[PDB]
Amino acid sequence: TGQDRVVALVDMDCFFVQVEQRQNPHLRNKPCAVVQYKSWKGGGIIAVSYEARAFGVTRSMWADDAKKLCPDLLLAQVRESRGKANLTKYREASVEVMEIMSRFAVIERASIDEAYVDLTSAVQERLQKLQGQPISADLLPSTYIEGLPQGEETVQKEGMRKQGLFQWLDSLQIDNLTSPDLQLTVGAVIVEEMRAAIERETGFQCSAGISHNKVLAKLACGLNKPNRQTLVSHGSVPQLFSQMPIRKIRSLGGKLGASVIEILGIEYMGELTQFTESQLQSHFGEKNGSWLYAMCRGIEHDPVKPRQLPKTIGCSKNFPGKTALATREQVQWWLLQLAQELEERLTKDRNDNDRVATQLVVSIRVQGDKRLSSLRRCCALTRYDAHKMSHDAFTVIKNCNTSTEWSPPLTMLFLCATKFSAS
DNA sequence: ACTTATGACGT
DNA sequence: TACGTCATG
Repeated sequence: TGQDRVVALVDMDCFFVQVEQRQNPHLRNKPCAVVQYKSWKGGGIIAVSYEARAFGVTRSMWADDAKKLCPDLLLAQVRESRGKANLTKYREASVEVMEIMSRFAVIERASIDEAYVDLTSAVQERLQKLQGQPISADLLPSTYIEGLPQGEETVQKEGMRKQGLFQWLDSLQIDNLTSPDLQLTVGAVIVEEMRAAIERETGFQCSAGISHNKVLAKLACGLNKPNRQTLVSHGSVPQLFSQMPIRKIRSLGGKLGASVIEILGIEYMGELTQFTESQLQSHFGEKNGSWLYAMCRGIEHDPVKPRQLPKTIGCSKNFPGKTALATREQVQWWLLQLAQELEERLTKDRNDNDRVATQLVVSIRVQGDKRLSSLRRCCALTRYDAHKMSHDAFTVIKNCNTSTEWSPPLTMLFLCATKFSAS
C-alpha cells in the first residue's frame, strides 16, 4: 500500500530572505525580497518574504515592478564577485542546516533550500523506547493532519489545526488507526524536533511534509506554510488527489503533465485511477506509465538517497540581448571569471569533502537559440587552476565560432565540474 | 532581458 | 557523448 517507508521533505521558507534577515535585523518581519543584478529594472527577484507575497510579489519578477506592487518592499542584493552573482553565503547557510538535519536521520539534499529525509529507521527506534506511551498533542505543536477535522474554535486556523490533530490522535490511541499511521505520527514528532533544532541553532524557520514517499512528502510540505508541517497519510490520498491539479505533482509540472492532461482529457490527479497500467504505458511509455499508475494511488518508490553533497559544481552567467559576447577577448575574459570562482569552490570542496573533480564540462548558448544550452563539450579536469581550466574550456569550444570577432555571439557561458573521486 | 545551479533520462 | 532534453529551486 506504499506505507512501508516514512519520508519527509523539509523546505526553508524563502531561504535567501531568511539568510539576509538573520544578518540584518532591520529586514525581519517586513516585506522583503532578495535581488540580483540591480542595474536592469532593479534586478530580478529570487526570493520573496511572506509579508511581500501578500502584495503579489513573486520570484522571477523585476524589482522595479515589485516596488509598484509593494511600495514599502525592502531589497537585499546578492553579493557580486568577478562580475557575477555570488551565492557563497547561501551555500554556507545551507550546509549549517544539513548538518543539523544529519543528526536526526538520513538526508538527501534536493536543492540549496530543501532536503528529503528518510525517517523509517529513526521511527522504529523511537517506537521501542516509547512503547505503550500515548502521544500527546504537545509533541506536535505545528503539525496539520491533511483531511482533518471531518464531521467557533474552527473559524480560526489554529482552531482547525487542533481539532484535526485531536481527532487523529484520539483515533490512534483508540486503535482505529493503522500501523503505518502511527509510523507517520512518530515521524512527525521527530520532524518537529528536527525543525526545533534547526531554528534554535540557526535561527531559520522551515516547513515540512511527512508521508510515505517523496512525491507525497513534497506535496504535503506545500499545504501549510510558512513554519508549519503537514502529515499526509495513505488514507488522505483519495480526497486530496480528487481535486488536485496534475501539474502540482512532482515531475508533472512540465511537458509530461501537460501531455497527460492533453492526451487523457483530465485535469486532476485522482482521475488517473480509471486507466489500466497498460493504457498509461502505451501513451507515455513503460516507466512513466508504471509510475503514473502507482502515483495516482499515492504509491511511489524513489528512495531517499544518502547524499548531502552535490554531484557537480558549477557556475554560469547569462549575456542577454545586446550584452551578448561578440569578441574573442570577451569570451576568454568571462571564461576566466567563471573558472576563477570554480577554482575557489573546488578547493573548498577538496579540503572539506575529501574528493576531487575529474571532468570539466563547458556549456554555451548562442544568440537565436531558445534552448537552455545550445552546446555542451567536456574535457579532462587535471588541475584546479583557473587559468588552465579557462584555457582548456576555450580550446574545446572555440571551434563553435562560425566567424578577432565571435559569432554568433554567446548569450551564455557555463563551466561545470563533474565526476568526483575519493581522495 | 526573468538568472543561476542541480539532478536525471534517453540514445 | 551530448550529448541533448526535461524538470525544478
